[PDB]
Amino acid sequence: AVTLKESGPGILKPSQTLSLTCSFSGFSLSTSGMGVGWIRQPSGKGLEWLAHIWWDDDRSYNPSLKSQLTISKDAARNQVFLRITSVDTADTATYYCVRRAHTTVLGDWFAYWGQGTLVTVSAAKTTAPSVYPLAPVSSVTLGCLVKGYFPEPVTLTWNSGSLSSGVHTFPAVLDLYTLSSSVTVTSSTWPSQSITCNVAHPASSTKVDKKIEPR
Amino acid sequence: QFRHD
Amino acid sequence: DVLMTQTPLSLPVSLGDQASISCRSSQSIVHSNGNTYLEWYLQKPGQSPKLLIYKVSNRFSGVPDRFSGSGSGTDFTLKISRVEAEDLGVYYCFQGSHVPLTFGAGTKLELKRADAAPTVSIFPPSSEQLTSGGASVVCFLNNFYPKDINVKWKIDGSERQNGVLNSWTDQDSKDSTYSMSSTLTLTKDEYERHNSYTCEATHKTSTSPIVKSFNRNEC
Repeated sequence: AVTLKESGPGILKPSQTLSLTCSFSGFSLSTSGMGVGWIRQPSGKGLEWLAHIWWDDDRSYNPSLKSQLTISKDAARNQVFLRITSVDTADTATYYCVRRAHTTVLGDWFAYWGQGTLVTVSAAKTTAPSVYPLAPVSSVTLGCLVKGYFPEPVTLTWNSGSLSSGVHTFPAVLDLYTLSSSVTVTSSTWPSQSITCNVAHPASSTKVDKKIEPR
Repeated sequence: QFRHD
Repeated sequence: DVLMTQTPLSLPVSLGDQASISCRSSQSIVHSNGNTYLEWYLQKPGQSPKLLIYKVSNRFSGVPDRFSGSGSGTDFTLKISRVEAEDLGVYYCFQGSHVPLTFGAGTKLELKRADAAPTVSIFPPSSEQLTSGGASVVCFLNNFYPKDINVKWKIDGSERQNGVLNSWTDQDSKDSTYSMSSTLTLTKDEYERHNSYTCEATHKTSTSPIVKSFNRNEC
């Protein structure tokens, strides 16, 4: 039974050295023809091969990153490692450990992939968000802007979760995150009944309830 | 010339 | 590097439809050993990529026979004979013959539905933000189809290219639409130096742009 489990530091700052570990079972890297490598995916982007290492200590690297990459192994412990020096926000990604043999019998394909370890690179210290209510200038749309926080995640509900239909909560974007949420209600609902954006940022122990006032 | 027998 | 070009990058289908994705390489994928290491991967949302096909046309163990791969040289195709719901996600072609190993950019298999015009709403900076030297202007463009859309910010006629952050939701599982948020962030100083703020969206559903605006001084 083949397993692949990656581990990394979760968060790291630019210029720092990323060390990743893949721990595997159900096959040996000392087996003739066996290899293990790493592929990464910057969140919401595509897939980028990084490095591969063979049973016999031979290694292959992506030339774009050659000066930053070192792949190594401890075959007795069932571990492969990748080192990436001088990381930058551009190296923010999910990193996957993959098996690939150079012989047809052992499997010349990426059949087995780990679940992946998320790596975020930013200079940011834990920073609470600012939470801003968004009032309009048959249905009416209200909004909430959650601005300048680190790290992820934040949770956002409307009326403590009571108002759940008609919500669009957008994926966060960037050294700090910003997120937004819209809610659409019938015109007679608001401003007669109160509507409140509830935002939590666990990392900074932040909890904010921001009521949407008409202007 | 990636490794393949 | 060997560039792997997928066509299309987005492919609307209804369940039951036949579906084809082309992958073209910038050089030959045939290894000196005579094998063509062309592979197709499927990544379903929130999951790691899954091997579907290796060496052009070999289906991996457990893969449904509705998937087939064909081609040779620099020209390859994945076909799904009848698309099922479990098949939706992002398909990558991959060549394992030349260093660096390279993937195509991804082809998103998505669901077809009727065209739908965005519902557009614009929002000024809050008092709370202004109290802090910042001024963000937000525009939501909600429940539209198809996904292609341009959003332009205009300030007193000028077109604003700098300072815009955009975010998209994935296709809605229930109504099959997309939504988009655009935020224009300015210094409070620059916000107070101008009066007319416009979020302008161009979409297939209208010949003329959808224009939502406000004047700061009336807020």
